Amino acid sequence: YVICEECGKEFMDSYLMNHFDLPTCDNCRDADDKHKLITKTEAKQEYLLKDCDLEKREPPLKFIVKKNPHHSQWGDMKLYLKLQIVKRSLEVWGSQEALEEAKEVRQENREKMKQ
Amino acid sequence: MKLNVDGLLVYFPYDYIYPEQFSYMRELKRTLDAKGHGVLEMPSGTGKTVSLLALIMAYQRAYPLEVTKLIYCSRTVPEIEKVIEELRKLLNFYEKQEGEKLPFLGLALSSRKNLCIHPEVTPLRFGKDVDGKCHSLTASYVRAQYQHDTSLPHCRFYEEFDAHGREVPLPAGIYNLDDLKALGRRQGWCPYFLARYSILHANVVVYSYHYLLDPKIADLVSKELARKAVVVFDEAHNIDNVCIDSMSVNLTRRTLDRCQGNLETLQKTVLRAEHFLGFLRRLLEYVKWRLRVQHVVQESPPAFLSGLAQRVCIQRKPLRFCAERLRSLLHTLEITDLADFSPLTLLANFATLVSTYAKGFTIIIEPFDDRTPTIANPILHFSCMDASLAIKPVFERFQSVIITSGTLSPLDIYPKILDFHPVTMATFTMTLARVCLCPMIIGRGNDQVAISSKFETREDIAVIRNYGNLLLEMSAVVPDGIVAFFTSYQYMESTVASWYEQGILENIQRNKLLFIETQDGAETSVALEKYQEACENGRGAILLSVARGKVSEGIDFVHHYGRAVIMFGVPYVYTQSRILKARLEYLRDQFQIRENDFLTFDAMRHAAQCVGRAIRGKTDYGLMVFADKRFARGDKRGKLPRWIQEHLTDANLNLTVDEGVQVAKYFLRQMAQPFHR
Ligand code: SF4
Ligand SMILES: [Zn+2]
Repeated sequence: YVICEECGKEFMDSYLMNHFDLPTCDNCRDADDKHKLITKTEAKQEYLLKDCDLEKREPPLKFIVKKNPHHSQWGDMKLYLKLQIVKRSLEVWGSQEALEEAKEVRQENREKMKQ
Repeated sequence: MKLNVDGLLVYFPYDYIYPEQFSYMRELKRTLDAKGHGVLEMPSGTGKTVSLLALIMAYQRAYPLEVTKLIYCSRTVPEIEKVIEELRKLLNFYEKQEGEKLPFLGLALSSRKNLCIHPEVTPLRFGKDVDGKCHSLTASYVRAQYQHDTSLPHCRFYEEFDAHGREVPLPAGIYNLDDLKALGRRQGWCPYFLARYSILHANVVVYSYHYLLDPKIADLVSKELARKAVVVFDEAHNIDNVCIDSMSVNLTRRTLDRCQGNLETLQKTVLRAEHFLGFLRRLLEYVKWRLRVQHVVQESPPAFLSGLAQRVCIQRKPLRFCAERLRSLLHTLEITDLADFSPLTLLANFATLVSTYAKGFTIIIEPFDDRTPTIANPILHFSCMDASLAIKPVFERFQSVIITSGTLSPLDIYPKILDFHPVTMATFTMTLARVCLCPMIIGRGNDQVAISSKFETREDIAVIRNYGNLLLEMSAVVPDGIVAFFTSYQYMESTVASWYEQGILENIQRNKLLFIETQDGAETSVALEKYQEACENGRGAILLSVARGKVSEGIDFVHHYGRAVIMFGVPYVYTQSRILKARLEYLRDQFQIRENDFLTFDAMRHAAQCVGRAIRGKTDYGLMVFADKRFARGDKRGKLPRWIQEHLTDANLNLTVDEGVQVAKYFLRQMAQPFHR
């Protein structure tokens, strides 16, 4: 049995636990906003996270291979839990202010390189 | 000789042991000591069996209690006979180097047609009727009526085996299938029955994959033989495909016509229990509803049984009784023969499958036919979608299941394609005094235009000219045998048509003979027969076939045969019929398998399997080419087996046709010099 961190009711199996090892029942699964899933490239661009940080830093971050809602052109996109990505980014960069400074200096360097 | 592994001594018939063999023995000993499953990959078709058998015998001698039964399931009968003769040679070597016999028994298992002595059933070519005729000749009722000694023609091998062959065992002396047949005919016994009696008191036994993957026969052939046993599936690169096909059935007009024809005869025999007499009468009309319905596809694995309880309102419980009905209702009816009765049997199996197994399956109906799509053909096929179902029973019944073949490059996809717990992750690359293979990937042609076999560029005139141009100079540099594989027959027939239309195919004809493999088995056999003699002399020949064909793996290109293997584009399975996409969707949300990766894995597996058949033996050598720029990408190169990766230098990955010819000329020129063993 797994105790949910939101409601406290014990549950055996849940989607969040099965797919991301998150101790949260499907009743408390706030997949709309709190548990929103984002693509790997979007997370890497927003949080400046590398592949190794998403695959080799303990604990490893799981993902769901879901076909894109658009055409069958090339879907099968990987989706990660937003909370886990945010936690990993905070651990790697220390604080959100550090991440903001990093992205600001990255865009400044991009402008410098283009000029 | 006596190889000294860290805790054992193993006798080997060959004095010289390659480092690959020693490393393989080390890995196998580690896996056996780990008491777990594993996966192996070796590039040698020959020399693996002798080492495997030697280490198995050494482990049995060292630990008789740990290992008791060994299974060496293979793909075909030639593999069975060659492993049997290799085991016989190993036993002779052990006898001559030791001096005393051991109580080891080794027998080979096959079908009833393969192991039979009656001359009245051998000439016929009905594999589905030999078992029925054998059952009719001898069965429980035959044994019961033999007490009165009724005067009627019937098999008598069992009538003597049950009184003579059930007492004397065979503690020593490994017997081949022909040896078993000879013993049966000299003792008046059936080889199949004596094998069934002697499997319990035996050391090793070999048979095909179908005796373990098929649940209807695996339990009968292996129920309580040994809880702790070692099983190995040599040359099982396509284990997932056969596992899927094990629970795959098809229905057509012929099957339903045969069933409706034979139900009248069944009723006539019956009128000469009642819970099933009327049960099957209305089952045929339910599936004939889709016959009158003109629809593209219907998918409802859970609702198929739910919809069955609507038109006729039948409970799901009686469906499970169909499997046990076969041994109860049929034997009392005394069916004369299985002729005109096989389609009826699979319907009961089909009913049991849908009733019980519906978690990872999907029902697909497709009214499409080759060149006559829409005339009349509602085809119902209960295609399987998960390969774990055919492999679950053997994993929990065994301790050291080992999967090995010549092409197992991705070791991370097999543990997730089917539920598996590998602890080995072992790959081996053969080495000799010289590089026996020269793999290379040809990108753009002499006109600096890519020759990729893209779907949108199949009809392009520029690419098809280069394919003929590539084969032109290639036919004049590598002699006595070139094997070319195409993506499909439809692409194959259009390829030669363009070459024939231009004045290019005739140039190839004067250099080498062009032989085309067709779907007909008889026409393929004679084409292969003339190909073998054409390469035997200096005339030379070209073998054109398809990567996903029965000839790709049905034959082995030994040295001096097929010195060059050509892959015209990456062989991708057709996405039509709405069967592969169903498997892709299932693996998408269950095993998190990338759709592109699985197609790439399937494409490279078949491509690497067929191209790897040109190297059989240490002295054998061959040329390997790839006529597609898509192979040059890293995502597909990594899908090649490790024994080919190191020989695929990065210098030749996008070289043109002219550059590829120069590499081939240099390689073949220096590979003909004498060497040392
Ligand atoms: S019992 Fe054996 S010998 Fe007799 S028909 Fe059957 S397979 Fe042949
Ligand atoms: Zn909760």
